[PDB]
Amino acid sequence: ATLCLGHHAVPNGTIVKTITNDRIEVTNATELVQNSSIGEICRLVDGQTCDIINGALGSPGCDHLNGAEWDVFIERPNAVDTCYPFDVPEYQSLRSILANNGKFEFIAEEFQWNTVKQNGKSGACKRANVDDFFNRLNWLVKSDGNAYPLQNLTKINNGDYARLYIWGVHHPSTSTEQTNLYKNNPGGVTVSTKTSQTSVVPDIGSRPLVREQSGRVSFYWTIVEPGDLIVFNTIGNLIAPRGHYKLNNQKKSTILNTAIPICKSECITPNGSIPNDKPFQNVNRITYGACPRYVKHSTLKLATGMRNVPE
Amino acid sequence: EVQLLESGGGLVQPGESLRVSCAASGFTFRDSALSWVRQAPGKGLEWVSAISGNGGATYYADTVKGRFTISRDNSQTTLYLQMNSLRADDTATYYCAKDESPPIYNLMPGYYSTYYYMDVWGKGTTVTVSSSTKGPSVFPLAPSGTAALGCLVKDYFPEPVTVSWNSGALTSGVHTFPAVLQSSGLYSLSSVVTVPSSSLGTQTYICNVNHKPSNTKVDKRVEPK
Amino acid sequence: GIFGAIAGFIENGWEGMVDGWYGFRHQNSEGRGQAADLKSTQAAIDQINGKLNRLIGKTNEKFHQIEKEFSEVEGRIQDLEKYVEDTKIDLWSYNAELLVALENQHTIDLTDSEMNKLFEKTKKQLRENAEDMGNGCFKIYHKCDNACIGSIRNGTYDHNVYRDEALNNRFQI
Amino acid sequence: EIVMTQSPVTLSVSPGETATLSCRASQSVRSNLAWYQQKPGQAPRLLIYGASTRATDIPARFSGSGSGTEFTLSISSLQSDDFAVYYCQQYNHWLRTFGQGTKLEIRTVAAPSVFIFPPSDEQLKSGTASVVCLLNNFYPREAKVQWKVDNALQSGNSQESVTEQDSKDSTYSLSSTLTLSKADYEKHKVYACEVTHQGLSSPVTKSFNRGEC
Repeated sequence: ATLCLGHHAVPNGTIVKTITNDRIEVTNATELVQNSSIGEICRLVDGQTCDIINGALGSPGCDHLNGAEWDVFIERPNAVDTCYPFDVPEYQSLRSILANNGKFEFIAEEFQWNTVKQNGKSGACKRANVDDFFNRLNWLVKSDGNAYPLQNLTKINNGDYARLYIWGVHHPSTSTEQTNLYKNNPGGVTVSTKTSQTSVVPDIGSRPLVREQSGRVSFYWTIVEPGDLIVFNTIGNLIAPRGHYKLNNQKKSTILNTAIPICKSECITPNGSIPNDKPFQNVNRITYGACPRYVKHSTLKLATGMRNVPE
Repeated sequence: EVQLLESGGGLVQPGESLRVSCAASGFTFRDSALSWVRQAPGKGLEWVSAISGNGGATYYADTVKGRFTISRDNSQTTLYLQMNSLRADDTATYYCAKDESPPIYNLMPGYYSTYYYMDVWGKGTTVTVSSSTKGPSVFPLAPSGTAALGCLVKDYFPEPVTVSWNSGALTSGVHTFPAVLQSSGLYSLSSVVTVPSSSLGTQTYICNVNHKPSNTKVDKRVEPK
Repeated sequence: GIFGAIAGFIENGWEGMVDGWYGFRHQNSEGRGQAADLKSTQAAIDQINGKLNRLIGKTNEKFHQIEKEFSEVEGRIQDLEKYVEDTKIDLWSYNAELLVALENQHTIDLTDSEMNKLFEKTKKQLRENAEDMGNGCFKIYHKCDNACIGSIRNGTYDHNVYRDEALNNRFQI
Repeated sequence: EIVMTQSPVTLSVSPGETATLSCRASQSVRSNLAWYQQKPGQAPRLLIYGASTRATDIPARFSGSGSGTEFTLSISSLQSDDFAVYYCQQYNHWLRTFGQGTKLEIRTVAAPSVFIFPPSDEQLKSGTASVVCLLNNFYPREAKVQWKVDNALQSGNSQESVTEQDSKDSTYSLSSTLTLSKADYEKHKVYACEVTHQGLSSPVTKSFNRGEC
């Protein structure tokens, strides 16, 4: 009799690399490099028409962001301004701090402003056809008695968390607008803690017309640690805070600017979430979560069967 | 539908053998693995063994490493487990459980993927290993706006017993407690009901106790005394 | 492979064997047959699954890191951030390349090894009752019906039963 | 050969709140880890496998996480029917092991209503006397019963058991049985059950005098 020993083979073999050979066919292999994303980021908070900065200021249309908490803030390219024209001298730094902090927890505070009128509004910032303003900000103007006395107010921090105060300075278009709004000319703001300060002198002049306004507001911020305190000092043009945002001690979040629409996935890339079954990935060097490691190869086949020897 | 049914079991003297069947019905083509898991009332789960393809398992827990042996009959689609040299601690509710693995493993469809999680569990068969069956004595817990009365069902073996009231016409307010095991090795349980005090005198309360293992059946009228 | 069975003294694989990775083909008085060997098949599969278990579904969590794309020229610090990331990627790309080349060489060698073990085990079973024809086939020097072939495949073959018949056939003129 | 320890043995969580469970495991384990929801009188049901991947058509409130050694299981929105026991298994050592088990509870503190039952004359004729103390419909589960016979604390001659949490009112009940010989029972007069429970400002005693009613 005859007894033959043997092994299987397949018609559809796969080429793999080994130590001694660039191209050897095995019966089966599996891919070790993840090369695709489904194009969506599967805790996300969609800013929709509000970028993270008007979100923080509380512009019209941003109320849906109140109380929001996120791992990744999704900021949209088609976001638009809906309020009084503004700029932020260190724009990208403020945007970083808000995004990294990862929540909009606002704590209202009562500021005992003196003599001056509060809650100034504007046609550039309409809410349901009524003149309005940033709902986190408080536009101070002169009294009906044409008075704007020096403001001198203090907020002490003996909570157990650092406070973020966002405040601004208004730049009128003309001397008339300056006096009509704040009496005094020039205005001036100084905001300070024990160890830091910011001082701003308004700059009067014509800027391009935006929503019917030639003036601008420049926004600033102050962080107040526990055991520190903040002092607001003004003879005009202050856009006052209505309180502060809470800062997490540990800041672990970030922001992603994309038009891609919003599932469950542990690994996030700017291209979208990717499966993490594979040890490596070729999608993006930027990742968040339990992710395969980024490599330069587009493919890496691991043999999962014997050498394929047909005939 | 992927349900399986466990048949067999019962009372056996320590040192004897007993095999339990598991009719694997439904979606299972029976090229996938199957497992046995036992649990004694009063204890948690414990994996017993597993089977794969043909004779690839050979997978037994250290408690039964030299006693239990796992058979598979794909022609009749039934999983077996020959439990030889049974000891006292082998008394448990043996569950037959499906086995699933991540699709990345299990290269050849028949053989064993060394990473399984059980998804579809069975009804379970209770196996008691001890030395005799005994029916209960039933004693009244007599009531003495709301009154409580009941029946004590004492000194029976094995579990379970069933208790109803007034042939199942009385449900509201009934609590039948888990049995406790006495030092004699017999069980005792109570069943109680709360009723209006005003009903004692007009209304008869009878507890109906059934202990199928000894085919014993007792109705006990519970009267105020 | 380093053992010289697969793509070696075994001329080619069997496409018609779809119930196992290794197996037996026989020819006797009752016909020609094929049967898979489950133990050697499972031994190879278990080792490959062991490799997969080390590589599949074990990624590591990273959260806040450094920036890796830049919109403005900054010089020194940005040069450093870019260089750090480029260094890291090249070192991981190396690790990945070597891992696959090494595992694959080993997978091809372990599968060749399992084939060789099965052949060697079978050879010892047959004792003086058969001769190796050099192509993975044994010439069995006695009548061996289906049950006899089956006994060889399942390790119950008793060589003493056939030894006299076999020796007379082997050693003659 | 690879022990699994769940923590704690039992937890009390109000319905709606998130209940986080623990599954600490000696030696590394990541690839395979399965959670189960074994309701009383039923077979276990698969919830999560691997570590975080939940089973098919199970609610999204069941969340899974963990790596290597420490593993957690959080139930987002809790329901009254989640009073089951939860377990966790592991790979591999060619020998899968299960966890010890974590009992999950679901109300306002409620003192037990306490009843004491003398032995029946029928039982006494058979030579034994069971005195039963019932603690009905209380919450939380922790309760203590002490038996006194002519004011002497009994030890070693009682057994008790406690019902599962009642679906209808989220309470527990407890039955304790003091067992005496007939001869002993007839030698003493006052039989008392003393109950301690959070809902009672002072322990409550129910008693009877043998041969009086």
